[PDB]
Amino acid sequence: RGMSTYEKTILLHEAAHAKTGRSIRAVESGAVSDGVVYEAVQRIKEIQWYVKANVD
Amino acid sequence: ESVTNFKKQYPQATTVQMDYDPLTQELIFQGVNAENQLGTTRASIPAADFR
Amino acid sequence: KSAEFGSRLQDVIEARHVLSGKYRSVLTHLEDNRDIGSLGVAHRYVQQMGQGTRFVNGMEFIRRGQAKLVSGLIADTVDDAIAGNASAVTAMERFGLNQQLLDELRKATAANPDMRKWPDSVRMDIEAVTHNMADSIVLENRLGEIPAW
Repeated sequence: RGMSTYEKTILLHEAAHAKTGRSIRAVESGAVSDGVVYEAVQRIKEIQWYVKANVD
Repeated sequence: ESVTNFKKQYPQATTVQMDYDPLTQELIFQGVNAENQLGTTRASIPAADFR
Repeated sequence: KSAEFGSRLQDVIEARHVLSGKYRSVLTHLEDNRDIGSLGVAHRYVQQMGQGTRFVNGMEFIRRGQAKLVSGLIADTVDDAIAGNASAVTAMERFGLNQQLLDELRKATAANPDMRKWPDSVRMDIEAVTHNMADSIVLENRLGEIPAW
């Protein structure tokens, strides 16, 4: 309650880093082959590779 | 609901098999063929929402 | 039979470019970082075959057979790209090559064709490029299919 409206939106913006908890699980064999997330990680890694040649 | 969705996604599947994965608390569906052979279709559902 | 390709297929079967020398990093990474569950064929037969030890004991043999073939294929298709085959270069770059690495690789290979190992200047880049490729093929090829690229 003792926070301005602007700050408490940055609080959610930084909480959007939840990916790290999920990027790790797809590097370790925690999310073995579960769809959706397993495919999203692969097609983010593909884009990561692409930018090097053309432009962890 | 889960069975209807699974059959809607994969019309070619004739039979369905169910299995439980204790390590991640997960329920798994998979299509099966004769001669105890298994297909390529698969699905996953957490136990919390089922309960 | 063709003299244009038979020699290279023989080398890929015999694993002569993979067991020692430049490219053994790929075989080391694949050998002791994956399990029988990665074959795909393991799932398709766990119930016809008697689900016992004779299944798991046998599947390791097939793992260690397949890893060498995959590594040999990668090793062949990298040297082909360095040779000049444009169609291979435009597929190599899918995993991160760029003119800077390729120019230096071509320069290095010309000075000394023996190359028991890569130079320290460019080791850590081409090494990572190959490892990215090795992972992708295992995922798309599970069913026994030819990926589009």
